[PDB]
Amino acid sequence: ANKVLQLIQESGAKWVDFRFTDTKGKEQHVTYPADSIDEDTFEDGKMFDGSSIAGWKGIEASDMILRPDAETGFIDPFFAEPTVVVTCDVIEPSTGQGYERDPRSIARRAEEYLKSTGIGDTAFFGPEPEFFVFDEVKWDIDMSGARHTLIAEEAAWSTGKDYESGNSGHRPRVKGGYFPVPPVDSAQDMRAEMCAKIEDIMGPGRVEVHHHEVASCQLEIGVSFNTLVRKADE
Amino acid sequence: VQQFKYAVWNVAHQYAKTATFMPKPMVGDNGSGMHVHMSISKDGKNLFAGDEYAGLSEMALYFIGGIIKHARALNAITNPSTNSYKRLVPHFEAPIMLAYSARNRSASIRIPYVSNPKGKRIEARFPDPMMNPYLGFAALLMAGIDGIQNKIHPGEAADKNLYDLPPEEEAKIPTVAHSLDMALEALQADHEFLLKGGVFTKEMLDAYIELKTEDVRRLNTTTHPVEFDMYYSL
Ligand SMILES: [Mg+2]
Ligand SMILES: [Mg+2]
Repeated sequence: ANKVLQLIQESGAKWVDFRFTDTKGKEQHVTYPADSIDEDTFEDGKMFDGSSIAGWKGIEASDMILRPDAETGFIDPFFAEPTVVVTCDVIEPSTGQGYERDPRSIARRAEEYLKSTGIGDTAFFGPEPEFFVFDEVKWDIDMSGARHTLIAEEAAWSTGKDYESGNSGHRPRVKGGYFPVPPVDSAQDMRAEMCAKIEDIMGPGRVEVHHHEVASCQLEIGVSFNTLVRKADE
Repeated sequence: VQQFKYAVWNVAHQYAKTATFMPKPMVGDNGSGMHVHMSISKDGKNLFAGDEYAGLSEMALYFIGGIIKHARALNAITNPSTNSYKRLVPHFEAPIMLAYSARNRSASIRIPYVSNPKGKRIEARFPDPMMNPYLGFAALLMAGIDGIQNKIHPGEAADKNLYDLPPEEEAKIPTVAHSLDMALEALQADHEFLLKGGVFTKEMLDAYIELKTEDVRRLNTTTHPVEFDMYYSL
């Protein structure tokens, strides 16, 4: 792959992380040495068992490593390791939606089923996913019962709790974390690092805005809109 | 009253527990209130019995009027605690509106279902147990008879609805005192009915007011935890 294979060369990476997405929408990864990865591999692919989407079939589907883009040096891990978030899942014959259905291929299908309809050449999606960051989170479910607890310094209810560094008293009140200044915000540098990592991954620009969402411990980072099968990967 | 309080205090104490006749000790749950039932008899005949309104004599209508007129002042002596105004809050189970009905809540004055007109009485729901029985009962009578003497009309009875939309009304509906502060200011202005009969000397009333003001001082001087919540990080 012009992108991937060249990136491998430039990075001097020894490891290539094939990443795909399960039906439930959870990214999965398997790691190969660079030696096995050739241009032909993008065509031929690397084969593997099916244990999430499928079963009983004893399915030996192939991970057709997709090539353009999603060729990102693994920002977090130690050894130089690019990722190929682009790994469409293909059946052995009928190069198609593997297992029950590979989401990425379903999306590729829809990509075609827009030009084919002659309605449009491309479709653009710009998601605004919100997340919470906690210090720590605990839960268990037994016959004894079901229990779950949220733990965070920034949590609205953490006033009155004891801390090592002491309690600042500067924390968002309930619903009232809409953009107050850093004493209480207690994120910022973290969001910044998140943004920096994003740029490492997808590319320069791409990151629009970072702010604190309303709920205590709730943060939003904005990423640029893109086409499907691109934005989806992003 | 005093004997009742004593009993409950001590019985509880014997059960290793503690009793309090405070209003609103717990926020977010019901306050403790002292509804006061009142009747007048003359040569052993209930003067409150009649056929004016829901079995009420004109006498009793005037009793009502006087109390409604002098209510804000009456809020000291009855509701004589800063805590009292935690109870007297725009919500449900709240005798905050200065009105009368037999079948309406949010009526500060209510006419009990008495069956036999022999025991016909009137109930004032705004007082809390903090009221001095002696001083409190007395003040209610004095205000009541001011009504009678001046033939004070209690106005129309609102039986319809507690608190609804403002047709420039309901907003206009009179409310009891918001603070001991206000109640004491009210009693400064309107103490005349008490002084009649020389029942209440001006020595004691002006004393009482000052002594109660120390309670107000305490509250107003002492920062409340809640202020931390709102103001600490501004
Ligand atoms: Mg938002
Ligand atoms: Mg009652």
